[PDB]
Amino acid sequence: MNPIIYTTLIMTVMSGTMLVMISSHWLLIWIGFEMNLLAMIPVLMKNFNPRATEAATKYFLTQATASMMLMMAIIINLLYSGQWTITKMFNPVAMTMMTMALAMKLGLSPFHFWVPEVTQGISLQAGLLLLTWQKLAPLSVLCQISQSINPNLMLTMAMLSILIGGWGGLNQTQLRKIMAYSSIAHMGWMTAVLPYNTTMTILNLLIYITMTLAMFMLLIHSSATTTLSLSHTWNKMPVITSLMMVTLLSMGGLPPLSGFMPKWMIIQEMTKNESIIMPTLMAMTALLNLYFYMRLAYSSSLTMFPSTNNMKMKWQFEHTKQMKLLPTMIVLSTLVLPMTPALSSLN
Amino acid sequence: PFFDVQKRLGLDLDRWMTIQSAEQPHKIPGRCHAFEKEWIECAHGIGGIRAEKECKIEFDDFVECLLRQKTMKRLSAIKRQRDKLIKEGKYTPPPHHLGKEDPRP
Amino acid sequence: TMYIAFILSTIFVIGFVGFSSKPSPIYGGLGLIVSGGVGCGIVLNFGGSFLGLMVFLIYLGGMLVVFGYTTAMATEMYPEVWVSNKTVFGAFVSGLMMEFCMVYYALKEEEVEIIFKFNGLGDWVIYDTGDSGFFSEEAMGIAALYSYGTWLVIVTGWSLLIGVVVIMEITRG
Amino acid sequence: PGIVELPTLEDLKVQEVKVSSSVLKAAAHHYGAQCDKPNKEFMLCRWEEKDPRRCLEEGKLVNQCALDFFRQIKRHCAEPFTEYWTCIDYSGLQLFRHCRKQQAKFDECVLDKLGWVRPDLGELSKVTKVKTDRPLPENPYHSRARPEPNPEAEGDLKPAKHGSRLFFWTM
Amino acid sequence: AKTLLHKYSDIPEGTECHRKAYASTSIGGATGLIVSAYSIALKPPASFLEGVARTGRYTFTSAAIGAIFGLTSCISAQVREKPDDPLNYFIGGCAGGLTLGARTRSYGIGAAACAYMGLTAALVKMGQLEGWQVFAEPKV
Amino acid sequence: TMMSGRPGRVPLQFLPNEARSLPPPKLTDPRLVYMGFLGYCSGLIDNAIRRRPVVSAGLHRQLLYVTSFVFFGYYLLKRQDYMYALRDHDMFAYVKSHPEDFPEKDKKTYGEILEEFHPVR
Amino acid sequence: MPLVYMNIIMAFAIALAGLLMYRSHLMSSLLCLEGMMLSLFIMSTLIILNTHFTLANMMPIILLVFAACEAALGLSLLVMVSNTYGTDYVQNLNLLQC
Amino acid sequence: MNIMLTLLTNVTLASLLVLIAFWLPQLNAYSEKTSPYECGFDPMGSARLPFSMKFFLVAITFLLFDLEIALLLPLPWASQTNNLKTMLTMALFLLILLAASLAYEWTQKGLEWA
Repeated sequence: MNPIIYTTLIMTVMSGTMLVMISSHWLLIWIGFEMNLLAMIPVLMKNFNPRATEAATKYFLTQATASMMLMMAIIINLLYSGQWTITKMFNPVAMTMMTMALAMKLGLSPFHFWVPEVTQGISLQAGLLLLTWQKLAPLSVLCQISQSINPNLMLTMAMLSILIGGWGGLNQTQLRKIMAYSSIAHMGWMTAVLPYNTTMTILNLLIYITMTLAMFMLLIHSSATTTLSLSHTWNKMPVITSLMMVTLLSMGGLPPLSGFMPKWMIIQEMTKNESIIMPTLMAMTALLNLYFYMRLAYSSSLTMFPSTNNMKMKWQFEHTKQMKLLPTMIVLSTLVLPMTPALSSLN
Repeated sequence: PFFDVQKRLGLDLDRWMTIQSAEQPHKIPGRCHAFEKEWIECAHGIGGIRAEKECKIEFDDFVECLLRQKTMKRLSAIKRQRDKLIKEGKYTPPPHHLGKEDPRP
Repeated sequence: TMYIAFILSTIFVIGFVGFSSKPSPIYGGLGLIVSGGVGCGIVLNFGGSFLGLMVFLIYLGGMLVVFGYTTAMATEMYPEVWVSNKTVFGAFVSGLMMEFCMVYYALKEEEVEIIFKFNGLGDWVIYDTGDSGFFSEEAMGIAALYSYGTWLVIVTGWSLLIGVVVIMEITRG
Repeated sequence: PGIVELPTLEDLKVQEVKVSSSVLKAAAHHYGAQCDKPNKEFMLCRWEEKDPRRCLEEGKLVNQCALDFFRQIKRHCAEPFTEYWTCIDYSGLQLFRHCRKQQAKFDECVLDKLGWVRPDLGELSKVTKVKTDRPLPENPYHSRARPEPNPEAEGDLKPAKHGSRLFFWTM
Repeated sequence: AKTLLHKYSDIPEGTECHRKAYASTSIGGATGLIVSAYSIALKPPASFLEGVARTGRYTFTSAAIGAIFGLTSCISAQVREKPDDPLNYFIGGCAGGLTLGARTRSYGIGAAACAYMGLTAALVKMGQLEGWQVFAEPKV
Repeated sequence: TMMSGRPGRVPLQFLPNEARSLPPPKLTDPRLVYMGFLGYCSGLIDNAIRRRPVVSAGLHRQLLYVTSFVFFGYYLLKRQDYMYALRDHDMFAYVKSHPEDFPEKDKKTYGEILEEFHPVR
Repeated sequence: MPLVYMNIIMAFAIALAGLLMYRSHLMSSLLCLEGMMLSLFIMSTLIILNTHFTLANMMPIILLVFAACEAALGLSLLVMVSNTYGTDYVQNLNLLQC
Repeated sequence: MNIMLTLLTNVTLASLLVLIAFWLPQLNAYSEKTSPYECGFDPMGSARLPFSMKFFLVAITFLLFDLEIALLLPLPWASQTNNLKTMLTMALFLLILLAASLAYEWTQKGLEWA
């Protein structure tokens, strides 16, 4: 792919997301979603492999179904209200259909099945975009219609997402699949507080985006896609695997790391609304995510695995590609807990 | 995150097609222009929470204009009763309703 | 003839069942052809001459390229029809039975609520008594795309160009 | 709700203008100039009352003046007008450009016998002032009372009492 | 959904044990049908008869669990004359877990299911008595 | 969404003009110092990743890290203080305008109130 | 609502069910996608025409444009699968699991 | 309803011609006559085997070109607006984008076959 063409496709994805987050008309939100899908498919297939084609096809099918359901919901809302503005949806059936469509776009379980497959099929560069940038538009739409969202359906989807993400992450040895299941769990965490307080959803989204950017950029800097391949990184570059262990501990939600901020604030907001069983269950189920993160930390840094002889040649050379945002993303994802009262700026 | 750049920069990208009461080419009014105008002017600035319960009569009139569900129900009841009366011969449709009188211009 | 739209909509559902049962894509093509033509008929009956002719024209052209591919990619030594596989025939029969049951329930029982509330009266009732004058209101509203909908034109054009680019990038290996 | 008030069959009875569309189109240009005053009042009524039942009396005066318009034609320009609208009636589009020869005959007689002058191009489409005496409707939409707006802001800002009161944060 | 929930809850504790057991059986059967449908979708049976057998097994297991839970809870409420004690629901849940173990033919599964189910049923009874909200309406 | 729909809120404005009535955060603020510390840690990690002397290499780069972090932290803290002041102001105004919902309670001293004594035996 | 609305919504539902229930070919799934798009077009068009929402008469055309854009996307993905596997069978998409 | 009458008459006439064609002549059919025609010899493979399209990209782009033609159809009515400047700029914008897409496909060797 020509670099100019790749830049145009990336800018088209970003422009689709900005159209979704900027318009006041439902038709333009659907248009932005369509542009996002159109410009995302070739970005998924930048490196041509049968696995890449399979991932692109599955993603296209899922997003197409979700967009069709979303447009049907929009049309029904127009029929029962004569309105196109992004506001309190005036039909419960349309609200349910739109919720299902947006959950399918986000990958909330039981619409989670495509995420581990599409994430594994595509490269790390495309996986980062899929797991970070592709969550902005549906979350923004959900935040704009949080008033009309049926709390029961959203809470059930969030709890199922957390449970399924934790369970799926335990049986995975491919790093991309582990990241996909962690993303599913974190999306459930974000959508748990949508009916209660959207600013907490925004905070969780920002923290998750920083953590996933750090993790994916570390994986790219190590060129590792499996636990065994990542294990060798302790020999060539111990700093990368140590930072990866710290970021995994942060993702587990362990204080004083930044990953404690979203869970803590979410539990606070959900207890303010007299919901005590759901946040407790979510906190207890986060232990599975913490488990597979810890297992990875063992295989990567906490314990040293056997390397190969050819790493001696690799010792001499230094990395050429330089990701300028990696140190900032690592710092913001590990040492920002003393800065929670900054929550107000998101209001 | 509804980044309302339209209200900030003053641009009008899609607010011209959000409602049928907005300006339309050749001033072609919407079928429910009056009802939507009343509903919008009633519920302007008071917030969505208040608008749902306070300006509810206007919204109900707007919905009835849009879908005519209750009007169709009344017409169906009238038709059913007329058919039942005709079956029993208790009613005779007038000539102007039987296509016997010339309709006024 | 007071229920022409209802008959056309039933044929629409029949065609949707026809190409939803998944026969050979060739036969799904004519299923979609019938559905599109009947939908054009419905839109014409509701006053949307340009819109109905537009769906008719576009889908007619689109299904042609699908047919080209059906003979290039989805070509089975023995292409299957609605009476070739018990799965396809079962899906077709189930769709027809569902449509017939809902039609019967809607007709004999005036007010029907399956998911929404449907009224059994003819579609002619909802029509308006207004006069458009020397206008084709649908045509004027559609032509307002270049005057009012400049943003829509820009976004659609950009999406079409990016679509061409995406097609070329995808089909390059 | 309430009972829709409807005018009785008697009070909406007028002497109808029993002419054809072709006949109306032939005399339309002169009709607009001569019957301008009552037609414009009725249009203003309909576009201010927004209720057909509040302008029936003005609608009756439209037909009365329309009938009086044709009565003068029958008395001074009967035959030339009949030639004019018969030509127009033939064409399916009821075009004006296929009967200019007959139009000149009708205009010439009308200019002499009755003194009417056909309005020029772009004169029947101008927006006019109508001087009426019926009061301007106060609530044409029959709108309810607008709900009271929420209380609007307050004076100057002061810092939060003890900063962000978020758990253990003292600032 | 809520129709069956109110067909079961509206029946007072320790009264009409047959109808309470029937309502619990209906709830269990609905849950088992949902589980069977999901299992068929995700793990396709080889034959239609195999799918019918799988659906029947799952539905019968779930319905038996629900019926046993309802009967045990109502009988405990009747005999002990304590309608508002979570121990009744604990006994019902343990009985349901024992029936689950019997259907799966495993003592360990039976014991674990008895324990967890009894705890969950006691928690449900406590939430009903106190007013705990699993899905709390947004109030802030 | 609370503060999103406040009347008079200008979209995509980081600091409203009414925020200037509040005292700016001091340049010796502990939060600002922590922002500078985060910038310094970012610089150290940048040195560590690129395999250069962590505490000495690229003083200009670490200085830029610290300056950018302090700058953005100062503006962020100013916005946070403004938002908390807005919250307190709105709460006080709502309490003042709704006396019935927040009534003063009878002040009974402990000598009057009867709180049950639970012995520890 | 009028019965035509019911019929069109039912057609959309049937097309959605068809798309969700694959059998062998990926072409038929794209057919169900196009059918859903057509049903949505008809629904929106009837709604706009009935309510005389003049300025919204351009919405179905935009919907159709993005519909055939998605169709072209699907067709290109279909050719790539056929080039990579020889058939458009949906079972060949099996490398990516879980 | 007149268009429906015309369609019905045309379809009935065509089907009547088919009926007369299939029931007037004397029919004598046997296996060899109804066999597929392959210029006198027996065909090797089935005619329902895959037939590769060397112009697939051309068809997929003809999809979007038909879309653009659908977008351009309302132009005769669009010239009746008072905002002729904006209307003309938008129409020329759509045409320029169509030309640009055609040029991109042409230069990147998309219109070529195989």
